[PDB]
Amino acid sequence: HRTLLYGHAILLRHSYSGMYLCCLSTSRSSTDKLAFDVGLQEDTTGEACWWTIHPASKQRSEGEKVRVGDDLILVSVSSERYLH
Amino acid sequence: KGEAIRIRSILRSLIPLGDLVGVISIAFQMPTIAKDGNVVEPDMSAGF
Repeated sequence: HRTLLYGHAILLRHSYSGMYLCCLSTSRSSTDKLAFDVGLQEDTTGEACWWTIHPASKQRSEGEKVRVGDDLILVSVSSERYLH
Repeated sequence: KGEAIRIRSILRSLIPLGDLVGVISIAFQMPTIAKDGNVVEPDMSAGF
C-alpha cells in the first residue's frame, strides 16, 4: 500500500474485466491522424499500460500529495499523449 | 534506447510515408528553348 504522488507513473486495472487501461497505438485516425486510441489490454508488461500523473491545478506541484478530489491530467508513457 | 524509439515512432505517426513519396513524385517545371533561341527560365523564387 503506497501513497500516490504527482508526477508518478500509475497502472490501472479495470475492476470488471481485470484488464489494464492503455493506449492501443492503433487509431481510427478520423479528424486527427496523429492521435492514437485508448483501450484495454491483458498484459501488464509494456510502457503502454503505465500513465504519468500531472497536476492540472497550478497550486499543486511535482512530488506533492495527491488530493482526494482534485482535477487531474494523465499522460500516456508510451507516446506522451494525454488521455483526451 | 526506448526514448529514441518512441521519438522515431512519434515522427512516423506525424508524417505519413505516402505523402513524402508523392511530394518526391511531383515533377518540376522545365526550362525550354524558345523560337528566337534563348532559354526562358522560370522564376524559381515563385515555383517548386
